[PDB]
Amino acid sequence: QVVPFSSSV
Amino acid sequence: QVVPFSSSV
Amino acid sequence: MEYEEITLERGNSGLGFSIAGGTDNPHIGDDPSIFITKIIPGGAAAQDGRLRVNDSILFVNEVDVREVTHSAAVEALKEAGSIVRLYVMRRKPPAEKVMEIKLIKGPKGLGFSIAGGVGNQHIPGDNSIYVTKIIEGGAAHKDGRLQIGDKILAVNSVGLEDVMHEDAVAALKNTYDVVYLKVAKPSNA
Repeated sequence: QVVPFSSSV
Repeated sequence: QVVPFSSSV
Repeated sequence: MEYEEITLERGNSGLGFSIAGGTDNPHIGDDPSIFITKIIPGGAAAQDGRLRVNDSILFVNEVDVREVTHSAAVEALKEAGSIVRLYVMRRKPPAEKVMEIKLIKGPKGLGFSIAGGVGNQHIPGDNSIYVTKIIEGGAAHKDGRLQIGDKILAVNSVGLEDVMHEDAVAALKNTYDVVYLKVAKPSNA
């Protein structure tokens, strides 16, 4: 949203 | 004859 | 809805896929379950390609990940190891498509029974105009080929769903001897 982003793992 | 049941056109 | 388990061994330093969501802050806004958005053509993920991004990992590394916050999902992948035997759920492909049909006017009308719009949406929750009956040897029957079950969202550029069953009915009959109607297939099948 604003602070949390997607997790590329 | 029945417009509220179905528009038979 | 499809479902199955799979093993995604760390091709090297990871699988290679982007996730988002969380039981707290859904990535869509109506799904506690987390899903993937895209895969990078490099890691073992794209190599394994044993699933889609928009799927829903029913389970991962024998961990409850069907409706847990992102932090928990990140923790699951954090402690996934390398060969992750996760169980995912990928729903079948949708079915939303917009057709373009030709319907010519006839002396007895267009030769078909349809009902949509406000006041008489026909369907219990769909302003769209759906068909219900067709005559034999009619104009639309032969030309339109719109068998009982089709739904038009607009005739060429008409708003068959922005007035009422009366305005949509008068607007459909007001068409020309040869008009193209815009039909649509039931989305998500």
